[PDB]
Amino acid sequence: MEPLYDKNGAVLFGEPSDTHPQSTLKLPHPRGEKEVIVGIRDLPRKGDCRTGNRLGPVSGLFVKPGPVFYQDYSGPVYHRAPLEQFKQAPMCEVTKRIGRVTGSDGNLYHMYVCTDGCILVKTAKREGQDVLKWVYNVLDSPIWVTSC
Ligand SMILES: [Cl-]
Repeated sequence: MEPLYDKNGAVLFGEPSDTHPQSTLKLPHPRGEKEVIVGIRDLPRKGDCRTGNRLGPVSGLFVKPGPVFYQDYSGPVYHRAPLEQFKQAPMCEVTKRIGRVTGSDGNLYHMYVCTDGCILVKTAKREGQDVLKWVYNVLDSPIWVTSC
């Protein structure tokens, strides 16, 4: 199973791994002043990092299936997409491009929200060429997609 990380950046089980250098998640980075849910129409911006915004503090963008988006989050999170909980699927009609996420396989993925509310990833380059949807979330925890 892909590990979770606490807001001090320590692995809560298993062994820790680094993010792909080209991921939109840049570590180390603070987070977890507050858990702040946001709507997809109110996804945060880069310049919210220091000030926060109207809705509260901002460490970046987090997402889990539902879809549920957060601009900050205090509990355990994934730093890489837990691919054991994804399944192969055709490209969807995408509604939003949300960042570049490291897969639990070490590869870079483009991450999208689909019209059907699914979170989908597509491999960024190389032999890979894979499209997968996030279908299970047994630890009910988001991916940290981007850090501000
Ligand atoms: Cl997993």
